[PDB]
Amino acid sequence: TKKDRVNHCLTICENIVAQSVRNSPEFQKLLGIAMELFLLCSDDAESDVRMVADECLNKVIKALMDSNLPRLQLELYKEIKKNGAPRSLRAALWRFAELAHLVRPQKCRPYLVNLLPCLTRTSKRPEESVQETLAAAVPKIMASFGNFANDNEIKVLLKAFIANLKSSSPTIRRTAAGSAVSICQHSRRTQYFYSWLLNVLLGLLVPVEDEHSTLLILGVLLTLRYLVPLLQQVSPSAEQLVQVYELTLHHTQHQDHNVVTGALELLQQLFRTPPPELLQTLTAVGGIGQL
Repeated sequence: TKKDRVNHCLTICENIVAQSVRNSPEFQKLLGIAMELFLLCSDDAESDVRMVADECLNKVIKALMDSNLPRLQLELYKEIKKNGAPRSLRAALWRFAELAHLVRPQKCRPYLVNLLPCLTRTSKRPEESVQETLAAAVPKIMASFGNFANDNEIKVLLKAFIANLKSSSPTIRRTAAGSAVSICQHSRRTQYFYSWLLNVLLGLLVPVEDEHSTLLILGVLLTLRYLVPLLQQVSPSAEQLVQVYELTLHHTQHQDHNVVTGALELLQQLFRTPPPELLQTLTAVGGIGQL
């Protein structure tokens, strides 16, 4: 049935694209069935089945990217809504992000509301392949839906991703850092959330003397490194920035070389693109003694 499954999907692959009418009521139902079959066929034991299902997954999308994009977005999201197999979810997730920017502004608010639980729920998935897909899907989705989000809604997503900063897996620990920074970058109040994220990240480590998990230290230090370039112009203050610089200097003396190299990377990111308030402090003869 291996050849049957490939041929059957390939049969519906060419059938749906080579069809004169693209708005008949039967076409909408048939497109949904054809869509979900490809996602289902995207997670099969035979590898060649998978490179055929996904190849026709976007071949149908490219052909119908103009006539029936709203229907394709609904079908792609319906797969993400049902948290399923890692290969099928990440197959729908990485395509929904690509077509996210083609949604008209009148439909960007309902999608964001429905997609907020999906982004939080998918962050809990421990697979290192799902996290990699979500690491790329969040910047694309936020860049198209971020401005339609309430101030508390951004806080919900940030708190969900911050909880993954202490994970053992670097892929989970790096996806959380990238997504958290990118969520703030594409929000309405970019400067407000930059300061809001900065104190939250600092509050996770600013009790310097007390013990902190090495996993948490690596997660926060990476998040600051992703946030430093975007701080180059309420808003983050020179007191917050100098606190980050002091946090970096302390952690270069850690025992774990991963922490040492993690903080050292942040230190060079600070010096490559220094925020103007911190740069004035670091260059003044009395720089931090005044503060």
